[PDB]
Amino acid sequence: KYSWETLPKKWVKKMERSEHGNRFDTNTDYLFQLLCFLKLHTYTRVQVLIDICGVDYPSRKRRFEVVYNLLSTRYNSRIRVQTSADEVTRISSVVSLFPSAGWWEREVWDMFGVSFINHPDLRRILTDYGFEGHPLRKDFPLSGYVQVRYDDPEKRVVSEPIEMTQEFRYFDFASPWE
Amino acid sequence: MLEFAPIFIYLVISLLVSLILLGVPFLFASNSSSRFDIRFYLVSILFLIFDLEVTFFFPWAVSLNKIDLFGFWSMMAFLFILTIGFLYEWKRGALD
Amino acid sequence: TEAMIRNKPGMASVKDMPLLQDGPPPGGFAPVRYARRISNTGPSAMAMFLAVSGAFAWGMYQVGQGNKIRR
Amino acid sequence: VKQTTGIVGLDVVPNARAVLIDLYSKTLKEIQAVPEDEGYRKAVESFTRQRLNVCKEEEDWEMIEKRLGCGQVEELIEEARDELTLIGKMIEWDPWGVPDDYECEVIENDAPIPKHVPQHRPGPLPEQF
Amino acid sequence: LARKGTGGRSSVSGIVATVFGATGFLGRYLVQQLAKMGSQVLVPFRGSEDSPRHLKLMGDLGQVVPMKFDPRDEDSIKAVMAKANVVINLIGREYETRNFSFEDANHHIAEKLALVAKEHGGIMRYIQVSCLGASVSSPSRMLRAKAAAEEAVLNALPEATIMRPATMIGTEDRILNPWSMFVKKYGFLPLIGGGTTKFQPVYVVDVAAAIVAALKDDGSSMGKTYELGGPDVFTTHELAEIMYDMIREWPRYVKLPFPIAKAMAAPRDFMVNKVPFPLPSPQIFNLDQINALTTDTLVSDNALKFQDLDLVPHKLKGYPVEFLIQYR
Amino acid sequence: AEILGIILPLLLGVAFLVLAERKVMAFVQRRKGPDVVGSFGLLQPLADGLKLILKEPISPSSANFFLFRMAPVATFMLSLVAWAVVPFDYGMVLSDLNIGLLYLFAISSLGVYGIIIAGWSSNSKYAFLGALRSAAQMVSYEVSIGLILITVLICVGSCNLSEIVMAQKQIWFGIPLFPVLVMFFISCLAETNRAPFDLPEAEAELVAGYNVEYSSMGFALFFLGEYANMILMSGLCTLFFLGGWLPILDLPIFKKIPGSIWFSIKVLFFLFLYIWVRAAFPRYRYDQLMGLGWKVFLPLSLAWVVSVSGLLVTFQWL
Amino acid sequence: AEFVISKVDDLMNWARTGSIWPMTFGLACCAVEMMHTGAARYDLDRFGIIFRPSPRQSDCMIVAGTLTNKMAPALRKVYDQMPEPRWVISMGSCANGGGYYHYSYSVVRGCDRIVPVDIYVPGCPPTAEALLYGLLQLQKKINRRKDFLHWWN
Amino acid sequence: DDEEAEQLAKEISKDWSTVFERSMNTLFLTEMVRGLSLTLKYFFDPKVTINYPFEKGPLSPRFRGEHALRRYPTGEERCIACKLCEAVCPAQAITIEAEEREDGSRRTTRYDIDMTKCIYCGFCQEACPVDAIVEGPNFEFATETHEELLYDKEKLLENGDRWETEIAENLRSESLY
Amino acid sequence: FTLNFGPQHPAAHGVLRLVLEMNGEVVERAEPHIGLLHRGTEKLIEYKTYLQALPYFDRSDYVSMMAQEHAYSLAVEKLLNCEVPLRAQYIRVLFCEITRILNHLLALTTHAMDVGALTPFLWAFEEREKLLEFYERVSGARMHASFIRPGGVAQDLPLGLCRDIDSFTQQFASRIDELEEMLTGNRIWKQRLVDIGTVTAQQAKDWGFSGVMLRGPGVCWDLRRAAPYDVYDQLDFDVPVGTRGDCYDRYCIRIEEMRQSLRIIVQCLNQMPSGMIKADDRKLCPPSRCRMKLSMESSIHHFELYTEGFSVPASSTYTAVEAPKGEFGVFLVSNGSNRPYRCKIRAPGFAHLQGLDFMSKHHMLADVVTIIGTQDIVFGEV
Amino acid sequence: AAAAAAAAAAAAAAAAAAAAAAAA
Ligand SMILES: CCCCCCCCCCCCCCCCCC(=O)O[C@@H](COC(=O)CCCCCCCCCCCCCCC)COP(=O)(O)OCCN
Ligand SMILES: NC(=O)C1=CN([C@@H]2O[C@H](COP(=O)(O)OP(=O)(O)OC[C@H]3O[C@@H](n4cnc5c(N)ncnc54)[C@H](OP(=O)(O)O)[C@@H]3O)[C@@H](O)[C@H]2O)C=CC1
Ligand code: SF4
Ligand code: SF4
Ligand code: SF4
Repeated sequence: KYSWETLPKKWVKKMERSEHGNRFDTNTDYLFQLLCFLKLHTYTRVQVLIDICGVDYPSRKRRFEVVYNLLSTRYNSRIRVQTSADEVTRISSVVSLFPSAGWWEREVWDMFGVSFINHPDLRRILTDYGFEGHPLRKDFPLSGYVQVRYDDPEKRVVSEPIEMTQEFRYFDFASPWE
Repeated sequence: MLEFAPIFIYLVISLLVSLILLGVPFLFASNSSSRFDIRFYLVSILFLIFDLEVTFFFPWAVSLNKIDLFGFWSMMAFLFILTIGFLYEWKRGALD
Repeated sequence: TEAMIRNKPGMASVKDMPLLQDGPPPGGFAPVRYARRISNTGPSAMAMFLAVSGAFAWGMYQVGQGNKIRR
Repeated sequence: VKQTTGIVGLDVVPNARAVLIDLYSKTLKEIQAVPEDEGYRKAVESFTRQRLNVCKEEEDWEMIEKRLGCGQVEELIEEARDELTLIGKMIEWDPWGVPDDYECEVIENDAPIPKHVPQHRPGPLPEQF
Repeated sequence: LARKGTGGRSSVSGIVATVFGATGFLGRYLVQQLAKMGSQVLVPFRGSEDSPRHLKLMGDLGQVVPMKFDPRDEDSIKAVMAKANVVINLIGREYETRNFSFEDANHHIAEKLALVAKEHGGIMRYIQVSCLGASVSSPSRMLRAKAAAEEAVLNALPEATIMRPATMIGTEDRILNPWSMFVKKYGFLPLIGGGTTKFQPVYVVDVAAAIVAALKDDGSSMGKTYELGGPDVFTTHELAEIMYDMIREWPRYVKLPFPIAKAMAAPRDFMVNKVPFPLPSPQIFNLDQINALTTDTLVSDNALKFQDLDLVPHKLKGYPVEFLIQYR
Repeated sequence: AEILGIILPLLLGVAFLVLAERKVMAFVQRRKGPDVVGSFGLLQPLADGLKLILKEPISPSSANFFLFRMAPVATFMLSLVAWAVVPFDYGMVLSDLNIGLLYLFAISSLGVYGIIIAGWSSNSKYAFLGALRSAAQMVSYEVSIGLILITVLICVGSCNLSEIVMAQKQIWFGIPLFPVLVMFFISCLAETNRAPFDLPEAEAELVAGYNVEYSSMGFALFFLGEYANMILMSGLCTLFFLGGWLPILDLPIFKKIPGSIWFSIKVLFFLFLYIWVRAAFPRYRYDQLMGLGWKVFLPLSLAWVVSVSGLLVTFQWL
Repeated sequence: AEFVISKVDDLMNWARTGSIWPMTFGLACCAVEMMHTGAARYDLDRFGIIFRPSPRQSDCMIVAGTLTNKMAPALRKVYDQMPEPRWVISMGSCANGGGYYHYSYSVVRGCDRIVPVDIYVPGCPPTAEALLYGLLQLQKKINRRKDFLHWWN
Repeated sequence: DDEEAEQLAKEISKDWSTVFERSMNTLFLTEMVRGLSLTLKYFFDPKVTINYPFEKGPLSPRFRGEHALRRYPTGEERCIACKLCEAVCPAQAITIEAEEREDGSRRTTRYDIDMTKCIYCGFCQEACPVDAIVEGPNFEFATETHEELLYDKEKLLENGDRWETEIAENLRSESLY
Repeated sequence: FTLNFGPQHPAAHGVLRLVLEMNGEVVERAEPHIGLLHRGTEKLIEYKTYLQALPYFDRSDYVSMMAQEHAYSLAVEKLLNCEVPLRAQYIRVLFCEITRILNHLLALTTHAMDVGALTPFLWAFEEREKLLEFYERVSGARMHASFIRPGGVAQDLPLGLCRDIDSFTQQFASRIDELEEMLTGNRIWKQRLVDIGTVTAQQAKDWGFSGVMLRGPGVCWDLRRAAPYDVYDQLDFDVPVGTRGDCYDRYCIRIEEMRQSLRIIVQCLNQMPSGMIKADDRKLCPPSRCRMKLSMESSIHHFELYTEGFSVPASSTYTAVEAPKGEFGVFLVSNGSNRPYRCKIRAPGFAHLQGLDFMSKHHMLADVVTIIGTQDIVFGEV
Repeated sequence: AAAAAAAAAAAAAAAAAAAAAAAA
């Protein structure tokens, strides 16, 4: 792939794949710098941040994995630059390069908790207003912690008490022999 | 004027009718089931002016056989001055 | 199985299985239109102005004659 | 003579060839500030030289497009100016060179993907004209 | 009781209550307590099925089962109290209605529910709710009836708690919401008797919290007539002073001598006479509420207060009166 | 008096116009409108009414009763009093004013008050600015209706509406001044709100655009007012331009020529045109709308007063 | 006798069942199915149902789609400003009960947690006729009101 | 540029008897009278509407409506308690508890589909091995109260016996797929 | 000056909760508020098998249902390497394209009802109630037809569906013409749409529009021509691409894309090979009812595919199709287990509704509903 | 207000497909 020859070797730091869509699992420090490359470059012109997929691996040490997808409307190719930032590592924000990253990074911080550096208006986009907790993590239970909301003598108001529901039935379908 | 008395009583009888239409809902259903938009002053002054000029149109409209071709041209001069005012308002851009 | 679900008595072989499922008839469907066939066969620019202007030319003469009769 | 680029915002430039020559000369001059043994400088030098050459040889914008098969000269100017931005950016936060540890794990999964799945096909070659 | 849960809204509390007065201002807070601590509530309604609709929520899928019943017809009260172990009684009126008289709505019902619960052996706790100072020889026929109700619910059914809530304040109440909407007669508040009345209101949430607290309690609070008074013994004028703090209005009271009021409330007391028309529920001027307003016996004596329920009432300033903001 | 015989049938007319609009505008959309309530939805207006009457208020608020509880009364009384001078047949006008037309103009100039007051008493900045915008629109297409009426007045002798409908015995002013009928209709569409011209009446911005205290009576009275104002402003496109109560004058043997029936047929045509033109056309945005009443229907109205005055002065047709 | 009361209740119920304009809280697809129930084939303007765009004047409120924990206060605030003879219809599984998202943290387990509901149109994507039958059941709920007989106790 | 674009887009239509054509279209609405004419054609055409309670919209035997537990022609609930539908259910609506009945053949003591917590995707009809659970074309079961909408353990889903005459038809016609 | 512009007409744009910071009538910034429709879809899918995950996709975009099941299926075949037949591909496109028509018929005339034209809504919804006679006939549910399963497609068309889709396609050019004659020519339409929400191509690329809002600006970019993911490389159709970018170009595209989708429907009808309906790999496709009952080895797979699942191998792919809203892509990380692992759903309307901030700057407040119109903002995907 | 007004003039309608009409 042409993109790996020109790219500074240090920027594609950790990993690199070659199927199911190619990816440059880079380091969080060289990320927005790597996103600056592949865009505003004559032979690699992405210009289009398709998606920013937070992925949570609890068993890693760098829990999350902020998977930046990238389409190249010019050369008709799609590259998936990734990162790895745990719960308390502010990662560089690429809203300055692709302004679509604004809401995607708001969602990545909301769902997961990967705060974004110098991202203007980094505010919970999806979850409730007084939401405490980050849903799309793994350790966040499906039904939520305190997320039932019912009406009450505090009229015109829906409270936010601790939650109780028919227990979500987790089925252990997974079979041995893989 | 003689025919103004029917509408004179019309105002009061329609007042009564609307008062009944007001009291009908009130009786039933018992216990159990921008700093300033000056364009609104420009539009307003401009309607004032154009309704003044329609007020001047009305007698000229109803009496145009009397004023044969001279009242017509005098009204067309008044209307050319109206049109100059209206073109100064169109170009200056008060109609927006 | 799959030779006991699609029987077709006989057939001597696993091929030639019935295989009757939905599809276009032999010869496809009719050629379906997709373009915009908006017929512009109305009154032209003229004939509409000249109907309006003609109505004004004669109808206003009729307004005049009616004003003469009323007077 | 070009009426308009179909793209909105990419305004047609009449002096396409001249500003392209300017931009490619600027690029060749500015790329000298990166170390020579970096793939980025070999790439920039090579394609900027090719496009500057084909822009100097041909005269019309249409012939520039036809030989240099890279779309439209307005998009070519966008690419060249973005490349100048990148070279003036790369001078800063210089990423050139490889630190001693340099652990880079190339991972290859070769599972074939079924053909009827979005696969980004190459598209027309510069024989489009 | 047989509680299998953690909090409420899906827990169980072994309290399959039948809050007889649930479709009412006190009822909506009591039902919410009983069905937010996770217990069934067999809310019986009297007429329009829209009455207990605001109670189908605040209870999780059958924790609140609104049921239809006729007040004068038994064999229906027995059907409402078929599957029940707690029976609270909030059925009471402050105004005589042409069909149900003061006794037939305050005393002759509480006695009837008492008897038909006694028969249905299994009603562990039967709470009986009557106004504070509802002792015999009280002027207001509502309080004499509500006293006879206590005397007949204790006799016909001993170990039956009797709350004595004083005038209860809160949203959709009958004490503050009539004064407002009469301040909408241009700030004109007709405090009757000159505000010399001394009555102890109480945030209805705390009356409910006491009615449930006598259920969650042990064998005690049985046959012991509490007096759910509240804090800050007020006077009618002083209580009105707090309304005008919430609703932005200027205090413009007037005094009304009791003869003037009883003459102003002399109409709407022909309820038994004007048969072909029901009167519109006298809100502020109620001859019986005025007879009660005369003597300031609405103060908690040495009888059991909230303190005997490990409970302390909220004040009457701030949130427990912030339902008045909707009048500003 | 006999004002009952012109307000009650007009009340029924408005109540059945809500159904006529829903039903016609539905037939346009390939669907039957209100069709279950009555035999053909004929009782649907009574159902809407009897529902709005039986709806408990959201808040009583009978205190503020002189400010905006008589402002809908004012709007409706004006929409109903502009019906006096409207003649339905020869000698069927309630009060033949020799300045009838100017009186209609004045009634509109007071409907402006109706709107402005009923919007100011709604203490909602968005709703009040909406009412002010609606008043400025209703009053900006009033200079154009004014000049259109000056045209149809030049053609006629006097402002007497019975004369304006009697001055068309020879030919309706719809045939020679058809371009004017199109401008009066497209103005009566815009003077009233119910039109391609109803951004202040954009489905949501209308309800939250007239008052805050609805109580149902306010909602019905505004809509009863809008539908009477519509029956009226359609009973003007049929006096002035169409022959008020005049037949085509072919004098058929099958047709005994009733007058009020012809006036009814024509006002039905213009009401059906109100509906049809509400169905088939997008809204004008109130920023192109005000730029259509000044920059389009005022120049094209002024030209018409000079054209129908000229062509009638040169040839002595006056 | 009582017959006059029976007929005045029949009349009030005929009104409230003929013209029942719902504030269609069309959240999600069940609003697209509700739009099909308002569309040409299954008319809702036939049965009098006029989709109001404002909570101020509306007899009903056909909440559809997933009531999110964030759209719960807005739904409650809208329900609190309908005129008292109001009803609520839950349309779709997500609106009536927890639904596909019963165990989602952000989804309330049925609008029956925010507004008191009177007819739950069943089926996660209810057929447009099914929502129409839910409304024809709300019409029954009206025809069983007899509010005058209860005002006379 | 927009200034020059305007100048040129107005110098494209700049020849007499074309300025006149465009003027006439603006002066007398032409595109708009083609809107009114189409609207009228639809005002007079037959109406694609359906007076619902008496005639209902077309469906298909694959239509997924009210869930019904089928039975074998000779009584005996078809629902052997494999719990495959309880497993396949995306919303986990079906709660199945199983007990060897006295006859000895397994059966579900509790088969409760929660219709409110149910997405009507027909996965249960596919997953069930014996076609025990199928969706009856009912779709008209709007309930006044939520508790009724939770379909009880094998008692209300056993009302599919009434719908068997249509469910057996739909299955006999769909089983070819 | 802040204005809480909510859902103007509910039931059309459900939970639209913009907070407009206006300047008189000129909007200075539009701040959309998301989450009012944020069901836990990107979390709930981590908890269910790859089969149970599919019904969420028809519930992601509620006006174009099967396009998202087709984008998910192509993300659990990108991993599974699950070659589907030709008939499955042709049906899958004949319904992805019927869905493009079902969406443009809504997203045009719901937009045209927000602008004010009331009748195109009801004509297009009669058309949509004709196409739901195909959805409801081929799968069962009129809207959420959980029909495009991972391997192939759920079950074959009924024996009379291509004849009916033909009898519909013959009469559908006329319906598009009516939707066009009623809106395209109108001066009240052009005026309401021309030069409204103009997006220069650099902006449509920056903000990741990638839909009918990336072909307005003139960027010729259709992921059916770029990344042909089915018979699309065999089917002939021209992608209409705008030249100005204003909301009147996006409308003209959506009304031509509704004709090219008609071409694709007519092709898929005229060339639909009589082949198997699902992939022959019975460990990714549950065997038919007839086979699993008669064959013991098929019964085992019907049991381990409707309870266990596929257990698609460990990988992570971003499969993006051209859904009607835009490039709907589902980034599907897959732990080896039978349940997905962070099935992230890139949904246009999350990138488009971002564009509302800059699209509707300096446009009048009444235009902010036209922008929301042409973005085809469906909040299920947001 | 100096905000850019929506000028309702433009270029005339010409359906613009992609270059892949006949031979890709
Ligand atoms: C062919 C017959 C037509 C009949 C039409 C009947 C329609 C009646 C119902 C209402 C229709 C829809 C209303 C639409 C409102 C908006 C109309 C409008 O203003 O359109 C344009 C103006 O239209 C009108 O004003 C129409 C009024 C016609 C009046 C007469 C015009 C000239 C008459 C010439 C007479 C010739 C003879 C006279 C001398 C002999 C505005 O310009 P624009 O912005 O659309 O585009 C150009 C921008 N510069
Ligand atoms: N409100 C106050 O300020 C005070 C009240 N109390 C007592 O608290 C209790 C509840 O108060 P609150 O809810 O405000 O009272 P309400 O007057 O609002 O009535 C509450 C309940 O009583 C029912 N009820 C009343 N009379 C009858 C009757 N004749 N037949 C059947 N049901 C009847 C009502 O049924 P329906 O709604 O159908 O009429 C409703 O369910 C009563 O005992 C009351 O006297 C104590 C202190 C003062
Ligand atoms: S219940 Fe089903 S159809 Fe209704 S909104 Fe929820 S997912 Fe959509
Ligand atoms: S359709 Fe069947 S499997 Fe799917 S959610 Fe409903 S009950 Fe469960
Ligand atoms: S319904 Fe089907 S899947 Fe469910 S227990 Fe019965 S046989 Fe098994």
